[PDB]
Amino acid sequence: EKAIPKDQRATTPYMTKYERARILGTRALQISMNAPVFVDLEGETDPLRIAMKELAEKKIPLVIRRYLPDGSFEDWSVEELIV
Amino acid sequence: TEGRSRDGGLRLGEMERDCVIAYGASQLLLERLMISSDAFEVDVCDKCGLMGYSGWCTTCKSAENIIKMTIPYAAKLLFQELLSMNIAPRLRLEDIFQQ
Amino acid sequence: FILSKIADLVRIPPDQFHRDTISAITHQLNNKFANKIIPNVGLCITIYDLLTVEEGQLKPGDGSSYINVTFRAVVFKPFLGEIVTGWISKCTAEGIKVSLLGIFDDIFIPQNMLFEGCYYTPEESAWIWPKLYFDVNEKIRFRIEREVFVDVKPKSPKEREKPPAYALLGSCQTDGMGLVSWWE
Amino acid sequence: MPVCKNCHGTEFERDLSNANNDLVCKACGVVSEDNPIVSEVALESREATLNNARRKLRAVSYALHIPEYITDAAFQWYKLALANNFVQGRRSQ
Amino acid sequence: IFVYQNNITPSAMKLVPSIPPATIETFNEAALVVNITHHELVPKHIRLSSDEKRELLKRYRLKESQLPRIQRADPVALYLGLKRGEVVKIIRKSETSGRYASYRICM
Amino acid sequence: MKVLEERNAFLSDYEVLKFLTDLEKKHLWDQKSLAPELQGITRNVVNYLSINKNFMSDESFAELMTKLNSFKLFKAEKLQIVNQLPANMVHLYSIVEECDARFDEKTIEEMLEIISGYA
Amino acid sequence: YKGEVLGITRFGLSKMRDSVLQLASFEKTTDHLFDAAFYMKKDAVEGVSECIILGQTMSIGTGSFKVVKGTNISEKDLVPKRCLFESLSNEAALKAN
Amino acid sequence: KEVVVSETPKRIKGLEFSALSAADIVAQSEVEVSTRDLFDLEKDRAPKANGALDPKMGVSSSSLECATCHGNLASCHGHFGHLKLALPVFHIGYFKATIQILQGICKNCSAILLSETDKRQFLHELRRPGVDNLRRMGILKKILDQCKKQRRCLHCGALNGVVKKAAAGAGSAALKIIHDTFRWVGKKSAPEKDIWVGEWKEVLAHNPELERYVKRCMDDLNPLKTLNLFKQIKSADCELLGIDATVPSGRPETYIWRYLPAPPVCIRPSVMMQDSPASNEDDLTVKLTEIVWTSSLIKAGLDKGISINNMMEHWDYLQLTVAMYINSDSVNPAMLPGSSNGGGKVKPIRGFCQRLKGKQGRFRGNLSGKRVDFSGRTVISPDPNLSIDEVAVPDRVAKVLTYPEKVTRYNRHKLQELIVNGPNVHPGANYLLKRNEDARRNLRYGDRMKLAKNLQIGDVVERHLEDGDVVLFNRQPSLHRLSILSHYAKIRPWRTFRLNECVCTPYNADFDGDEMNLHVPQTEEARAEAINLMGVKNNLLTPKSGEPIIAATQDFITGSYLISHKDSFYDRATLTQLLSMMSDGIEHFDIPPPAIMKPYYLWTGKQVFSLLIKPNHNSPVVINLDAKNKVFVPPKSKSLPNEMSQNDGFVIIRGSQILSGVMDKSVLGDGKKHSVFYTIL
Amino acid sequence: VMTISSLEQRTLNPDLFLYKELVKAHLGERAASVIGMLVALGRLSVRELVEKIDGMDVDSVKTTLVSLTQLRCVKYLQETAISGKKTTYYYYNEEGIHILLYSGLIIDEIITQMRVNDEEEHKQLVAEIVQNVISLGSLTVEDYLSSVTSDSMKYTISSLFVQLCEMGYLIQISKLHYTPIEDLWQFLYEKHYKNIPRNSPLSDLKKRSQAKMNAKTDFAKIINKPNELSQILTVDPKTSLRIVKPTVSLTINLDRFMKGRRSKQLINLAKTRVGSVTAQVYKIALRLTEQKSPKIRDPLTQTGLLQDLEEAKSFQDEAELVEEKTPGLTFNAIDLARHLPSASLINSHLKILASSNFPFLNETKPGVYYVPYSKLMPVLKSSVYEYVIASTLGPSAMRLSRCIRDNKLVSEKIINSTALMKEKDIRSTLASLIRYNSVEIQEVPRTADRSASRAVFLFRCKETHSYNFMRQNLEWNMANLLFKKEKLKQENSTLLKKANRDDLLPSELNQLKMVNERELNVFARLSRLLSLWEVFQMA
Ligand SMILES: [Zn+2]
Ligand SMILES: [Zn+2]
Ligand SMILES: [Zn+2]
Ligand SMILES: [Zn+2]
Repeated sequence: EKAIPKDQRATTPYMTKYERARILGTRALQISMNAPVFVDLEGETDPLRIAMKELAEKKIPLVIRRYLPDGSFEDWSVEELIV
Repeated sequence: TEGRSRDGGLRLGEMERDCVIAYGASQLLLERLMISSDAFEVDVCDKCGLMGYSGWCTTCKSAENIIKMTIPYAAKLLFQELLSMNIAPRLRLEDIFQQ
Repeated sequence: FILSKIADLVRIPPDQFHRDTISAITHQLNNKFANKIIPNVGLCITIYDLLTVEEGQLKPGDGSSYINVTFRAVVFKPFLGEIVTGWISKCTAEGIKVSLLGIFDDIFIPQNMLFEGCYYTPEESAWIWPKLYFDVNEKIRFRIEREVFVDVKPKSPKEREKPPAYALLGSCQTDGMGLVSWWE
Repeated sequence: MPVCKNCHGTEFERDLSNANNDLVCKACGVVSEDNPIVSEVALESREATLNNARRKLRAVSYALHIPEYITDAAFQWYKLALANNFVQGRRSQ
Repeated sequence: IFVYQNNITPSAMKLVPSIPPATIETFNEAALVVNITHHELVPKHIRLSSDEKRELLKRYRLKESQLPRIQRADPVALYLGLKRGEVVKIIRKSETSGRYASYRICM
Repeated sequence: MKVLEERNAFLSDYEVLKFLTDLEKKHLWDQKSLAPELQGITRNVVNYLSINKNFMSDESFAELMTKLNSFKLFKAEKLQIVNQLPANMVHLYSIVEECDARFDEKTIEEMLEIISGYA
Repeated sequence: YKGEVLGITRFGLSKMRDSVLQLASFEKTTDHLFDAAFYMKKDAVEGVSECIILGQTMSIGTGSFKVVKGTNISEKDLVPKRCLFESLSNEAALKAN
Repeated sequence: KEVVVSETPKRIKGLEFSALSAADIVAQSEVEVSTRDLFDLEKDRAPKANGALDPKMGVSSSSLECATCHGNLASCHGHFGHLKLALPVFHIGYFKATIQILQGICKNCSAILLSETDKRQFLHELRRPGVDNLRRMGILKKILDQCKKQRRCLHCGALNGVVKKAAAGAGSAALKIIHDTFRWVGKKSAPEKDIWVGEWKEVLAHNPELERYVKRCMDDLNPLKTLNLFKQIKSADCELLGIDATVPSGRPETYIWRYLPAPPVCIRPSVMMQDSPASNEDDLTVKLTEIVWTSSLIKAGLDKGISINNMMEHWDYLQLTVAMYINSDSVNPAMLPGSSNGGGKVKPIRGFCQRLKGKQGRFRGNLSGKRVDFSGRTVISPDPNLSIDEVAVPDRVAKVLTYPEKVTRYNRHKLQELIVNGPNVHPGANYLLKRNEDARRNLRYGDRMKLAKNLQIGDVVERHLEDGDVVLFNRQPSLHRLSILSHYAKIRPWRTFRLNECVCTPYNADFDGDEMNLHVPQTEEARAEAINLMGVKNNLLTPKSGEPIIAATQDFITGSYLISHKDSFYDRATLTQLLSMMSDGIEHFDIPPPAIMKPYYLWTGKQVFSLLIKPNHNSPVVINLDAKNKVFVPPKSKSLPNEMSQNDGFVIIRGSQILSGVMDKSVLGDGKKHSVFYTIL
Repeated sequence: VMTISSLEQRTLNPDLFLYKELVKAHLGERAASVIGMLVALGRLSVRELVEKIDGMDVDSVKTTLVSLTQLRCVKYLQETAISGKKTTYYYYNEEGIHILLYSGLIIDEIITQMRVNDEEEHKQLVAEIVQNVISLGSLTVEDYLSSVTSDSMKYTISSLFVQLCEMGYLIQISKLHYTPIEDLWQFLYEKHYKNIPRNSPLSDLKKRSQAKMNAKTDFAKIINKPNELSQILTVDPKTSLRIVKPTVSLTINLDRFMKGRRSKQLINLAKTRVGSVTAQVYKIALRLTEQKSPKIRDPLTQTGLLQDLEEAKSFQDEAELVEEKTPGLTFNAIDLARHLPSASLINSHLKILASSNFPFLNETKPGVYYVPYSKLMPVLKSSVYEYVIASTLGPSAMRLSRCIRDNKLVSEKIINSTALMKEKDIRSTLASLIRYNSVEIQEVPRTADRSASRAVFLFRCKETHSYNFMRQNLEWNMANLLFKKEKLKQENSTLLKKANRDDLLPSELNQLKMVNERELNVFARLSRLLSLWEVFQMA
């Protein structure tokens, strides 16, 4: 009942529909707190939209963690994952 | 408060509230039925869970084991309602991080 | 003095994410401890080492970063009886309350093993032995014996200092003690 | 009554424009309280005699078509009139 | 295993379950006329070996309990004579998708 | 938060002062950069630690063990010798159990010549 | 789901669900609370109509997975350091014992 | 100094229910209400010395401090109060449970009356690790009547019988309980009954009045005697009945009232003082403040005077009262009320169980149904020109409906400017909150300007609203998953909520006079939750049928039809202007070859509508499809393809050009799988 | 609030609240907390304990549990299911804390055997003996006498030799000695239903009473096996005198202490209604018969079997004759001048037996001077309550309660006549009596569906209750008191370690006298209670 090792993973490699949500929201919120922005920021502004702008580039540095029912945990890197 | 005249605010009914569940939004509820309506800090006591003001648990005089956390004021009002009537929603607590 | 291992959950705000992680962990830890005293052990000095930091788990409500770690930070924990430098600070009739410049005032050595023959006079010696009086702001070798951990944060709302949370005690059972030039 | 926690001015104004109803100082513009909480919606010889005297009193009142108002002023005189026990042994009328 | 004719006395169930190591199975005569497992709606059930459970539970990482429950003293139960802690693999053929299967534990 | 090993590693001050001074050099280096609140204790810490050395070395710590490993000092005075009292006469006798007792002449004396090797 | 066919009414809605607040969010709200606390029901909070009460997050949808940021560090900097305070002072206690 | 401060974020895991003990109450509240009521009329209007109201219990108006934790209505959550009560009044809440706990114990020696290891069997059955709540209750349903059918108790030697809950429903008897000597059958010897008749021989023969006329009452249990009885088995079984005793609660004795918990003032706020002395009471403030009275009656009573007859009916009135305090139930058991009565027959005396309970009460209509903040309500009106997934919002509710923003590093040269506008003009802000967490600064006094010249990083401003702010939008009684949607808001003049007609169908929006609800979110991550997940574009379909629920309706169909009408034609000027109007500007159109050539030039409607789909050559939309609009007319059956028909036909599209047939609902028409605005998606 | 009447510790804890202090106060920490769980939740198993206590499994439970067993504070029953394995389970040893709770009184057991050497080293000797025998557990004269010095006269140094028997002192305790009496009845319930020569399903009566009689008659020798067994008492080795078996471990008998202390309370009751001469006579009259009678011993199976509204009579009438005939042979018939200081001719002075009349003794076999018991002892105990509600509520209370004694269910209208006093008193001294229960209430609906005022009220006694919650006396100061002993200790706790190794300061000597008089109150206060306790809990 620990983190499943890197190679073997059982889950869809696609995003969920909800993943795209909380990734933006959380990321956008971290942008509104003064965090460095990795994508080149074009002349636009406001926290949420530059996050979308960033997820076009897969430059988000987060790891999404999936708990199966038993609590067998799980990991995926946002870069590693396909829209 | 209610309607026009007095002052603003609108209704989210259980008939409606369910809607956002289907979409699956957690954060929209916690913004909605929590942050934006009654945002409230209750000080509770881990040991023998009950509420309390500032530092004291007051059922067990401690000023030690209290933990500050937030909760809908309707929910507290539901406790002080209950606990008035004889019944005791004791709150067992655990930390979020690290299991 | 010594070095010890503690584990704690630490919060880095989004600001420092440019700065390297381990430095931010260090900075926040010093912000949390520094002078502050961890109870029933005795006060820290600063973070010394660091180790086994792992993937940090954030919370839905906020979105700052939360990483729980463990390490060894330098604390002040001497052994029991110890002859050590210091001087009387604020005292009237009892065993002298010594301090040490730039640490704390909480070392209090009462008079029990302190030499019996003495006389007290409103001057600067508390008690004068047959060998004599000493003076505040002086190199003074005094032994340590026991320590009192007290917490005492029982604020009863309508009471709106007594901070001996960590205090040490000893006495002078041998010569050269209370004035260093008696020995040497 | 209270003082600004910053400007230390005593002049407070409750802005009714935008349906906040905040209380603020005209000095530094800090608010005192937001969220303007508002409300909405035995055995005695003296209770018997008194309320009985609002009965008998109000009786003779609208008989004369006097203001019902004045009755309350008179009644309380009767109250003070009982305080000296002047009202005990005479004809109630 | 034997069958009733008409009456079931509560004296029969008073002590029905005498034998600890062995047991009874009791039916009404009328209760068996058409064979229920063979009927139409009731799909084919498979009693899976007691070891095969462990396999199953390790597939989905399911503990016990927390499975679809079949009540005991059920006509399909009785026909297949399930006991405590036994698991049946049901093949339900329903034309929306096709033939698929799901599991149930006897309680 | 939760504490694991309280009594853990007994740390006397040899390079500890030097190392704290090193971390200090990393941020702003105490008083003079002219040519966080953490600064408050450091100048304090280095204070009480510096005065006895005046009123230091690196290898002398490794030099210190050699003949000192031969004594009965256990772990207590064996650290204490580094700092308090000039390893002389009754000073060293004032601490450890059975200090003079069995072992006397070379044991109380060699502390003087070895402490002269550093202090 | 359970063995016997049931559900959806105020009676059948007490079937599995142990949550006393949702069975108390529905009907008979009084005696669910009383008769509940009499038997001293434990009542874990896993639900949804449950969690919206206490205002904590939800176990479905967006609330299905904790999200984590990579802390991005290697053990190379994590090795401790001392020049042995202990080991040198050790050998004074290693004899006459 | 300064010991380290440590905390860890916690969330609720489970709610342990229990009754409070008899002790824990008085171990809680600050002050006994006790005393009397009176609410001290003298000096101040009801300064409330001690008594039911009390400054150190809580407060009501924002006037005076709270004593224990003061600071008025801001920080005082209320405190409790504990009403001392003479004699152990019975309890209506746990009542029917008390009929169990008492149902299942012999009435003499009060040992659990099921016996031996059988009782242990009931135990071993419970603790089996996989037992759920339902299993529990069922097992209790067994263990209970298993002891019913017992007759004589095990080691007491005495017998017992049914306990019937005397009468029903009135409140006269409803709180009185009875068990009796039963199953005697009269032919067998009952030595007990022999004692029983011999008892009355000293009454009837003495006092013949009572005689046998009113008789056969057997006995009852004085709710006093029933706790003297509950005090027996103080361990042993316990849970066999249903109560874990590791004694946090300490057994089945607190079930019946002893110290009655007075609720805070903030639960029972005195109504506004209003003009003139009497402020309206607020329920609980009158009931228990009477319970104090009847209590201190029975305390001064039973002390010296009264009588065993004139004792009880008071005490009965006590349990009937407090029952009416936590419930309604019993209504008028031929009683009428006492001090502070009226008596014009005021029905809804119930103050408590119901405010918690039903219809739109607390629990549902209030806590789960919370009325919300940052909203708006308005009549609607169509706006075709506005795109989908926007809601035109009237600027006059945009001034007063604000969104929070944390200005950081990217926002300044907007926001340090956005303040200087001030709250009056639209593209601006009103409230401002510094990082120093004071309270906040309304923009009221003045400054700004030299105020905006600071605006540190972590500071918070509140924008009015702009184009692009994500706003979720609700309509009516909401039939299904599509009511709540979310739109990029765009600000316009006049006043009304303008959506695009295409989205009327999810709302089943009729226009006419119906009203809406406009909800902005607040926290930065609820936004990205809204437009991204709950927004229009991705929710373009329906949850149940996987079928397009937003499309052209009414004008859009028919107008499209009239362009699609095979009869129609156009010309390069007219067409050019159409193919423009379709997109207000902004686009590069490549005109395809005209349908017919020679006797002028023309372009058939299937083209001017076809280019709608693939305006550019770079618009990466390539379709193809067949369909059937309605009123399809079967062709000459010799012709197999239905495309050729008496009129129109299949709509068959290839290479994103329309080929045959008119369109007319169906293909663009909201609710058939095969469809254009479906297939494109 | 104010903590002086101490509510937190003051109500929700009856019964057990005693023990959880005793084992705490008298043993402490982990050793205590188990028994609290045991008594509270009843039957329990080794592993299952730690599911709750949070007591660091198979460490304390092992240590603490067997530690209790050595002091026999727990009951111990193990068996295996039919499925397999094996398992134990535990109960709290009957009273057994009874032993601890009495203690120095069980030391006062010396006074019976105090004869021969009177207030000698012999006193201090046997004192040390018994006070050690309770402290350890079962003892052996071999291993204890081994711990005792050799090379002195062993039957003398340890002179309690034939005196090891008497009534009290010791019995070899093994196995079936301490097992739940109930469950040993259930075990003996085998061999009878379990063993039937597969005869017929007909007439469970032959299956029952036969089995029960066999159960009963086999049960008899089960308790009489410990009663006395000669292979202990009889042993007379060479160069020696008659001794117990020095090998087997023997333990303090509780019931002969029970018996003997009960005799004292009868000496008190009679010490009222007769004269000091006749009293003292009766005081030595039991001393011959104080051995045999069961007191608390015979009801026995009355715990552990369902009664029968028929057969329970066959139990009670069995108790009616039990001590009367055959044990009557052991009882007073002709006895002469046991000690005594009346003088000169002692015979007619012995004829004083007839002076005993009410409400005890005063029967015999027709004309031999004898006292019945098997009728008397049972028909006696029912009287003993008496006072215990005189200073309590005031004397004016008794007579009306006492009045409610003779007649029954009697309305206060004719109470006002039968007893005598104005209303103003009767209302209080009754109401003041009813809150403390006893009298209880009856009522009848009078022209009512169910109503208060229009009805009429009656009273009663129902003595089971009235006796029963007088066991509040148990939780009363046998708990609160003993705690007021405990919380006192922490004041001088820092002094206690000093006074331990002392055998300084004037104020230390002052609080010495303070805490000492304090103590001498708390325990003598206890004995005052316990003397009032012995009645209710048993007999
Ligand atoms: Zn607490
Ligand atoms: Zn101000
Ligand atoms: Zn307060
Ligand atoms: Zn009974």
